[PDB]
Amino acid sequence: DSVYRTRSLGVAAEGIPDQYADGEAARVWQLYIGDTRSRTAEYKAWLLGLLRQHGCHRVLDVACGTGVDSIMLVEEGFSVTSVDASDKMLKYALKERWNRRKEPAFDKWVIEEANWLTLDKDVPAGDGFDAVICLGNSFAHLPDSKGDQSEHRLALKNIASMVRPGGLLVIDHRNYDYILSTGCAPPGKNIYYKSKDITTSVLTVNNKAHMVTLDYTVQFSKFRLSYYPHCLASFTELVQEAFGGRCQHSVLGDFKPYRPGQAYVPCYFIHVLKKTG
Amino acid sequence: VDSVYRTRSLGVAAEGIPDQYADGEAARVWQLYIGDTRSRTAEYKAWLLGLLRQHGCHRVLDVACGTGVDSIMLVEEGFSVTSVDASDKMLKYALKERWNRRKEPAFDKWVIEEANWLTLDKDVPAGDGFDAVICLGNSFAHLPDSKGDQSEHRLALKNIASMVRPGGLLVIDHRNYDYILSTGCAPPGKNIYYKSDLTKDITTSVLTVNNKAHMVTLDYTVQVPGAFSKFRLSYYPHCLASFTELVQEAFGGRCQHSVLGDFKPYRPGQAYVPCYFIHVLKKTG
Amino acid sequence: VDSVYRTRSLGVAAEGIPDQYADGEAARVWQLYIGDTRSRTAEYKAWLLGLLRQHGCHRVLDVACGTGVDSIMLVEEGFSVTSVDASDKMLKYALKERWNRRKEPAFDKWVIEEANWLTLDKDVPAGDGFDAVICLGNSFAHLPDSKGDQSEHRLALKNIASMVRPGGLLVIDHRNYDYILSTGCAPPGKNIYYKSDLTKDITTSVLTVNNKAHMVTLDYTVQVPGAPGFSKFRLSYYPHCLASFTELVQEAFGGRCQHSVLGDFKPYRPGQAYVPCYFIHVLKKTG
Amino acid sequence: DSVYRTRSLGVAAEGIPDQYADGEAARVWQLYIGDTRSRTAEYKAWLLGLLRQHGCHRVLDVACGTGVDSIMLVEEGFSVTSVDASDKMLKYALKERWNRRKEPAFDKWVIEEANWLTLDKDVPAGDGFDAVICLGNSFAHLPDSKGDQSEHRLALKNIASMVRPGGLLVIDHRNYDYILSTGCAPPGKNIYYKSDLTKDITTSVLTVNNKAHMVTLDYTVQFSKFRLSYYPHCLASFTELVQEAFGGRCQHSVLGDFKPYRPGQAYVPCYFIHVLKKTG
Ligand SMILES: [Ca+2]
Ligand SMILES: [Ca+2]
Repeated sequence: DSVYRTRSLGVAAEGIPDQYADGEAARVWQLYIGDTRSRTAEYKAWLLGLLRQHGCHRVLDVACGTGVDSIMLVEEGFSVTSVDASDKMLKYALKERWNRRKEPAFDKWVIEEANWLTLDKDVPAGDGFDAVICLGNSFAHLPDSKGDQSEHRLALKNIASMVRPGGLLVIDHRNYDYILSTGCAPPGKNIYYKSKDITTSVLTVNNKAHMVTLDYTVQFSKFRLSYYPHCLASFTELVQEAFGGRCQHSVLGDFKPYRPGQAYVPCYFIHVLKKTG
Repeated sequence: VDSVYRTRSLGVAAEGIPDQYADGEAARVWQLYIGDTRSRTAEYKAWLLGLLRQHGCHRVLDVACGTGVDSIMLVEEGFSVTSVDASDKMLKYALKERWNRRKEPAFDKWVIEEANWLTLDKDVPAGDGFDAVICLGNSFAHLPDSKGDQSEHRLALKNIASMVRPGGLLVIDHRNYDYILSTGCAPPGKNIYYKSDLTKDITTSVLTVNNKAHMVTLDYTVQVPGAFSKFRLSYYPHCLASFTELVQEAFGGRCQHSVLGDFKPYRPGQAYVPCYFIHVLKKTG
Repeated sequence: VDSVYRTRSLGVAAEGIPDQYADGEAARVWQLYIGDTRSRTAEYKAWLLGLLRQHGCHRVLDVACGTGVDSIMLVEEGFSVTSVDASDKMLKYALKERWNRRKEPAFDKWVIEEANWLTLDKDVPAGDGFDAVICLGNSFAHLPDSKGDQSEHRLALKNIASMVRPGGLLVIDHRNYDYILSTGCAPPGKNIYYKSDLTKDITTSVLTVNNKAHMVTLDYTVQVPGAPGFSKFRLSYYPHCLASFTELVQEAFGGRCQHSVLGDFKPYRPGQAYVPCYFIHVLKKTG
Repeated sequence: DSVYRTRSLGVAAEGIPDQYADGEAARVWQLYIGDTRSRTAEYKAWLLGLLRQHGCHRVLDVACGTGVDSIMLVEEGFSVTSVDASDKMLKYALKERWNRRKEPAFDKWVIEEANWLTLDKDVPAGDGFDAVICLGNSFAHLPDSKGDQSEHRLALKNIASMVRPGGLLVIDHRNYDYILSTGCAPPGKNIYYKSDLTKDITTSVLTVNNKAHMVTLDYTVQFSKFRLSYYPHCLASFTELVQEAFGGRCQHSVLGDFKPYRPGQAYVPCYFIHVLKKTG
């Protein structure tokens, strides 16, 4: 009295699209990742300068995605190594690299699949990179299965070990302290890109935030993604213990330095930590 | 009111986390499977190169590219190759291979794109036509007959045949489903397409609706290297007579048709029961 | 981290709201179906009453009670009836009927309870035994063979047979699956068990595994009364072949029985021209 | 590339258990509804007394369930008509009536299936009842599909139309204002029935755009677990919701665990029982 499937989950076959690849939600989501490849001048400006003032040439993007950020760094003469756990995501970055393969810069761009929970064996780095970047509020995608945030610790741990001694780590996340408080996603302010009907859902388990779900809509169909609502306080100690303390933490609020008490409400918090030992 | 809640929509990815069901046990054994199939027998290679040279083909379209095995061989032998597949999961391996051999001139000229038989006419720039179109590995049988009138089969064949230039060649095969349907079991492991250095056990399920064979589901039980698991795939059981009619009709009859049984010419009623039927069609013009 | 979230667990109910999938389109068509089946043909009734009287049966156990149609007939004809089924959804209609006719002395004495063939021994108080045990309407074929060795079938039949007192009777039937398996189609609408005043169109699916028939799925397309609308529901069965079943039911008695088989209420002779839609096995327990 | 099912959802077959009726969750859930069929003395005391002081004899239980509440009223001489949308729930009520069928009182007990959203056509009352009861926080089981609480309005409206002019309507709900604030629903903090089963309850609150939308409860017992969801009604909104069901022609009144509720009061009730007396 069960249900028989035509083909095992995760199995592909020549000649037919992979499972759910042509679904309604997938289509809308396609437009989303596609109509966001266009970053903001301010962001690009902040990022380029930030890495300069630290003497960084070898960059590791651990949340590669479609490689929009990584592509910029390649064009700017950086030595880029892009990684992600999502092959569906990587497909776009790899397609871009092949198209611009004639440009010596792109031919040297390294794109590989890796998972934060096994980033150590998946990516042989040895010494470390001058900078490890994880932007776009991607870390929050990693949920908490066991409920003790053990996976969060392992993820940040491995992401940190990738930063060479005296190296820089730029990891961000949305402002969930404010989302949990208002139960809504901040205004449609154009900060990270110039790209909607977003329903926000907060799930609390025993009064402790556990997950934030977003239902993106466009006109007749929609798609959703869930996030672990990291709060500035806990995240600040979370990323620091990833190093053990040997670092110089700093927090930005939409690119400008964040000042506890400050009147302005940031949309995102960018943590810049400079590894020491 | 019962209802299924989702953390993320089906088919949606997010940076930093493995896709939908990429790490399930089934998917893992299957990956070992495609890993042990990346090799062709010498007999197969010689037959395919022989057929192509025999007709003087140069521009070849591989519509069931898959991981690229056949396409790579053709690239190495100096043909002009365009490989296409509807599965991104499998195309991934072909693209990876092309990138690693990016420096070899012939590989820098290897065209690989996503395309669906059902919308081939638009997914790929045709008009010109290819000297030869190949669809091997019993790939066509992966397409189900959802509507029940085989309309999708006809639309796929038609589009595939419209990629063949006048006087061009079409090579397409399928397992011998007449034998499977009559004995209810896939023939015992032999497969002369590739050398399987990994033992297998196939459980065969045949679904017949109103007495018409509709689907054949295969449960492949692979012997995991030092550690037994399995994965499942389904096929439309195309029979010789019906397929013969189907592929000719996709040319409007404007073609020369012949069929091989495991690389050798096939004669109706012959004692030797082939595991694969290969239809070779020479388009009139 | 993909995972399905639920509002309520499967199989759980809550007052004030309809159960799981009680109002779906399939469940609604299916309900119309059982409603148009609540009637037997005169020929079926005469045959069943005739058989029971012919062996002087008084205490009857209907192990596939369903909505209770056959049971109700027996209650009315004066038999001592105990009706049992494993499906609460179907037992609901039999219980409703008994309650409405509760004033009639015979119905107040009609026993209806929940019981599973697999645990029949404990679900119902036996020991004594019943004069006749009936399992009709091709109900037995609903039990699948999950394990693949028919152990469930053997367990169910043995439990069903143990309800038959020595010298007692067991009547159990099944559709003609030999025909279905060889033609791949259920026979064209006739069904001599009941009068179907509702048009149907049956699509037949046969699943064979390693060449052994394993399941037959029937999609019933019912013509919804005014909507000339068409909807359908699906149900599966274990394709029991005559020879196999014959062996199976006798072994449920350890061979201690007299066996005969009818083809649509008439004696069946292997090789006869008439191909029956149903096979009814009638066994007289030795003791 | 989809999934073929053996049988259609909601379709039963003689000889085999209905779908999911034998699952792990269904079992644990069975114990839950069974080890609660034993109400509290304070509750009974309260209920019986309440209906007496109003001159009620014909009672309609619109959230019948396993019939525990109705059974009590039948034993007390009330003319009872029990109704519920859940056939799996009614099964227990019906089985109890049949076993006590020999007692005249139970022979007159009417148990039928009806849905709040169609209570008008499902149940022909015409005149009405002296009292309509919906306790055990059952109304909260009705979710809000369209998101505008229209179903809630229709449900309460039909339930109210069942109360005869000058009649009584006793409807309740847990204290969600407090559960939303603490994010937890005290496991065992009942008042209607003293639970004798060990339970570990995990509370999940789901907020959609900062507006409470649903509370989910994961009941665990010893290794197995099941869950149910509720629409978290707040005293304020519910209070206007039940009143607009009549239109305002009634005398609202609120209790907190049987004792009258006084806004400001220090005691935090577990349940709020709204006793409205229809006028026009
Ligand atoms: Ca056949
Ligand atoms: Ca039936």
